[PDB]
Amino acid sequence: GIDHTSKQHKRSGHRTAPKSDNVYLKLLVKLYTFLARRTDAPFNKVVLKALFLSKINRPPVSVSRIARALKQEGAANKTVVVVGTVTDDARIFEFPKTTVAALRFTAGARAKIVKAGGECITLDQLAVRAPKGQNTLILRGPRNSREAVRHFGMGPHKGKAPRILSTGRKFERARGRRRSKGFKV
Amino acid sequence: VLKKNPLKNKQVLLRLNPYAKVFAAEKLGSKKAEKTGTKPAAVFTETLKHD
RNA sequence: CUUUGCUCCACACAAUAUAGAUGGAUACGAAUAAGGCGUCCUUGUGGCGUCGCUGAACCAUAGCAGGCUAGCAACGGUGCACUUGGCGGAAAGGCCUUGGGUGCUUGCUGGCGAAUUGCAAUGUCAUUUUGCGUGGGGAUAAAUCAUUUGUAUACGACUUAG
RNA sequence: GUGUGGCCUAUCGAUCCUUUAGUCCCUCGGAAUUUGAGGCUAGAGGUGCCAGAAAAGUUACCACAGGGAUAACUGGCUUGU
RNA sequence: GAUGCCCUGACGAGUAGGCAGGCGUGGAGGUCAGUGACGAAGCCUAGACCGUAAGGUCGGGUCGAACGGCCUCUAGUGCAG
RNA sequence: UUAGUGGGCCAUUUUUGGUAAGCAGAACUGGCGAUGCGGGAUGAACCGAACGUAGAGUUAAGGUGCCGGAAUACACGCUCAU
RNA sequence: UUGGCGAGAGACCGAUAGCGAACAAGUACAGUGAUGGAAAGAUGAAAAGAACUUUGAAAAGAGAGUGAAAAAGUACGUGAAAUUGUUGAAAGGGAAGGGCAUUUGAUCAGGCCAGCAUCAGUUUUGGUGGCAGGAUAAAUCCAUAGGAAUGUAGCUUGCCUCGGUAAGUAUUAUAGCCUGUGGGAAUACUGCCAGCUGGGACUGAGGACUGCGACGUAAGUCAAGGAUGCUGGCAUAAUGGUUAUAUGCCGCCCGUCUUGAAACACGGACCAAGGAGUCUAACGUCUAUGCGAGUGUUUGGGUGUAAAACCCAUACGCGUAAUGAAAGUGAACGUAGGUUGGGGCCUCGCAAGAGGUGCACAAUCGACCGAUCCUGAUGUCUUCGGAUGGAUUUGAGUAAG
Ligand SMILES: C[C@@H]1C[C@@H]([C@H](O)CC2CC(=O)NC(=O)C2)C(=O)[C@@H](C)C1
Ligand SMILES: [K+]
Ligand SMILES: [K+]
Ligand SMILES: [K+]
Ligand SMILES: [K+]
Ligand SMILES: [K+]
Ligand SMILES: [K+]
Ligand SMILES: [K+]
Ligand SMILES: [K+]
Ligand SMILES: [K+]
Ligand SMILES: [K+]
Ligand SMILES: [K+]
Ligand SMILES: [K+]
Ligand SMILES: [K+]
Ligand SMILES: [K+]
Ligand SMILES: [K+]
Ligand SMILES: [K+]
Ligand SMILES: [Mg+2]
Ligand SMILES: [Mg+2]
Ligand SMILES: [Mg+2]
Ligand SMILES: [Mg+2]
Ligand SMILES: [Mg+2]
Ligand SMILES: [Mg+2]
Ligand SMILES: [Mg+2]
Ligand SMILES: [Mg+2]
Ligand SMILES: [Mg+2]
Ligand SMILES: [Mg+2]
Ligand SMILES: [Mg+2]
Ligand SMILES: [Mg+2]
Ligand SMILES: [Mg+2]
Ligand SMILES: [Mg+2]
Ligand SMILES: [Mg+2]
Ligand SMILES: [Mg+2]
Ligand SMILES: [Mg+2]
Ligand SMILES: [Mg+2]
Ligand SMILES: [Mg+2]
Ligand SMILES: [Mg+2]
Ligand SMILES: [Mg+2]
Ligand SMILES: [Mg+2]
Ligand SMILES: [Mg+2]
Ligand SMILES: [Mg+2]
Ligand SMILES: [Mg+2]
Ligand SMILES: [Mg+2]
Ligand SMILES: [Mg+2]
Ligand SMILES: [Mg+2]
Ligand SMILES: [Mg+2]
Ligand SMILES: [Mg+2]
Ligand SMILES: [Mg+2]
Ligand SMILES: [Mg+2]
Repeated sequence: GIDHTSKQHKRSGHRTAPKSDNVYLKLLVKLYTFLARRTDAPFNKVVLKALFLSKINRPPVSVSRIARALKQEGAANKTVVVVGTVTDDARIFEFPKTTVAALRFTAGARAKIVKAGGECITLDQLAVRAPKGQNTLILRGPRNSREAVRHFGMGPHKGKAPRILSTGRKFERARGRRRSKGFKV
Repeated sequence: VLKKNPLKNKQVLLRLNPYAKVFAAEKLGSKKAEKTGTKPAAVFTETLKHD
């Protein structure tokens, strides 16, 4: 016998591979597993872990978010890398030049980047240009902006959204939501 | 692949501890202490034997 | 009294299968704050001596698993078969004894043999039970059913008779 | 300075409905005015089974689902009596 | 065969329950130009082999017309009550 | 994010009711329930110890006349019970 | 459009299924009646459905024959299990069955079984050597001072089986002892050795090299990152498997509810076959996939090799805006803010670090939009308008989707 301080046979609880059966994503993972092992660059370890993430943990990155990032001081000529999809945003007018590396470009995003003189590249083309992540800038989309997150942690006084199909005057605005009808929240 | 005990395997003893060759040669496990002629005080003995 | 059936003995030849051979189960009785053995005599609940302190004994024990031979010394030891007389009924089935015969003798001294089972392999040696075939002896019935009885009885059983 | 009831520790009440106070404000959806009705904010009318059904018995004529979660024997622990 | 190969260290009880990887059945798409009247399927078999196991495979007997492996799809898919 | 559960029961110590209970009710911990294994002849809960499949060694608790593996061990006393 | 008539189909069921009904089935049968309502498919290609002989009163048997086969005979494809007969094998003192192990018998598939030496790993049991400590063991022993009694010699009395002694006395004498003090050792006990050797048992994982060492002047060698060498017998039921039995020890009956089941709690005589988390509408989390500020071809139209596949306009749904009961109003002071953290990147450093930039995300202070409560400008259908500025108030909000 052994007085176990921890739980035995506990899996790490991190993905160690994409759950996806996309062949081409599996090739990207074969590449970045190689570079992460054989270089010392922190970048490659990060990009490798990002290729494992589920769709909800790879939120899209608009081109306005890329544009905002290149306004950072000393950042205008960095390769922006998005381990995921770059979407268009018609809320910006002037987009800078720049090279963006990503898994996917929407048709509109690829148009807007190219029209400004830029270049959209795959993550394997990034590997050859920047094997040690040289001169890159990793961007992540916003995670906590999903509709589902509005509803997490629902409870008295917590200020979260109820799970509700129909909204209006008659749907969950009475006893419990105002002092005049029993009490508020 | 196989833990050898220094305390049995003489080769492994020497690997871990180069002084073991010296220690054995000079027989430091059986060192004679130098004779001294110290005697306890009366008081020490008188209390030792006291009823 | 004819499948020559039964039995005993001797001898083969098969099988059988072992509650577990592997030098020897080697005989007083009684006491234990007492005895054993020897010895002596007034024979005793005797005198004297001696022993124990475990069988760690005693006996046996050498030889091709024990061969083939030649002598010496004793006339002893021992095996086998056969005889003589006796004792043993607790479950005697054994103990002892006479006599001659025939082997063996490591009591002592010789000669010849042994190999190759290859550097070990239980390396086979005992003891049951039964069959079967040879030769030699020996013996020459019952019970049951059916019938019958009523001292017996549910049926078996029992008790009778032929 | 003290004072948003009682020196402190108990002394009390949702939704729906009604009703009052307040704003004299929003609505009556073809367009107006005036009544009426409806809303918004704060109270009261009460649920004492007090997180709040609107509620009398009998069955030996009895029924069903179950219960050894539970009585009416024995047995067991206990031994007051 | 990188879902591979390999090195190192630690650990292993389990009802209710959770999750994972597998085994088996009817039927569907694909494939093996798969097996088969020179014997398919089924059944019997103190004969053999593989797998921790679900199970799989082979021989012998019986028999007479169909049936399997693999990649997938799908369910009226596994019994001791 | 979702399952099961929402009858518990026992031991040591603290503890209430009760003459008491293998009774009723609390406290802290450990257990049984859900758990085999060695020991306590036997036994849910006690003692030891928690379990992949094997080999060797050593031990726990409990034992060593015989049943039964292991001293009819050693040592000082006590005890004879119709 | 679960009826009628006529068609075509199916990832549907395959005779306990599928309609109750594959068949002379709404039949046979039950009930006064309304009603209730089964079971039951398969010889063979072909009846070629067994002439004839023989036993028997006959049914039938035995032959003969037909047939590819009667191991297809109408009691008819295959022909399981429960349960049964016969034969063979085996065991059996108040159940049987099971586990671990081996003996014995039977049976069966594809190098097998051992011995010694030298090593390594783990361990068990002996022999023996050197040291350390302590009151530098204590003792014994030797020397010396003092002492007494369970008083040795001597002596004195009394007994005198005539040395047996009884009592005095005497402190080493013809025995000895005790205590103290000196002296020199030894031994025990405890501990240490990178001291040396003998015996026994279990293991031999790994599979080119690579390491750390040791020994040697080197060359090399080695017991140093896991067993080799030498030898024998057998080559098959010999080892081993299986199986039955025997023997030692152990082993209550499963399923279930329960704090607690072997229970004197419930279900279960046996066997086959059937037999229980499904489909749908709308949803939550999570995951995959497509496209992405959008997205969704399938109501319908076009087309077709025809329920498929292919193509498509307008809408509509959800999303891209909230808030308020409502009338309504409706999201940048700023580099879409500040502060603290923050992966990664950039610069400088052999590196440690130092500095810069900091996405996601977390905490916090602000700002923006709507509600509520205040404030109430210029104006003016003089009661409308509602600027500006506020507030321990509030929202399922904004703040590069
Ligand atoms: C006794 C009287 C009436 C009572 C109340 O309206 C009774 C209602 C409650 C409800 O929600 N639904 C009903 O159908 C009955 C109330 O409020 C009291 C103060 C005054
Ligand atoms: K363990
Ligand atoms: K109540
Ligand atoms: K009633
Ligand atoms: K009493
Ligand atoms: K197929
Ligand atoms: K719960
Ligand atoms: K619950
Ligand atoms: K336990
Ligand atoms: K026990
Ligand atoms: K222990
Ligand atoms: K006994
Ligand atoms: K039917
Ligand atoms: K047939
Ligand atoms: K056997
Ligand atoms: K039950
Ligand atoms: K009952
Ligand atoms: Mg109107
Ligand atoms: Mg209540
Ligand atoms: Mg009860
Ligand atoms: Mg487990
Ligand atoms: Mg089906
Ligand atoms: Mg066949
Ligand atoms: Mg069988
Ligand atoms: Mg046919
Ligand atoms: Mg089913
Ligand atoms: Mg069944
Ligand atoms: Mg069951
Ligand atoms: Mg629940
Ligand atoms: Mg409750
Ligand atoms: Mg309950
Ligand atoms: Mg109780
Ligand atoms: Mg339970
Ligand atoms: Mg007891
Ligand atoms: Mg014993
Ligand atoms: Mg039917
Ligand atoms: Mg046939
Ligand atoms: Mg048939
Ligand atoms: Mg049968
Ligand atoms: Mg060794
Ligand atoms: Mg064997
Ligand atoms: Mg038993
Ligand atoms: Mg109960
Ligand atoms: Mg039970
Ligand atoms: Mg009982
Ligand atoms: Mg019941
Ligand atoms: Mg029953
Ligand atoms: Mg039944
Ligand atoms: Mg079935």
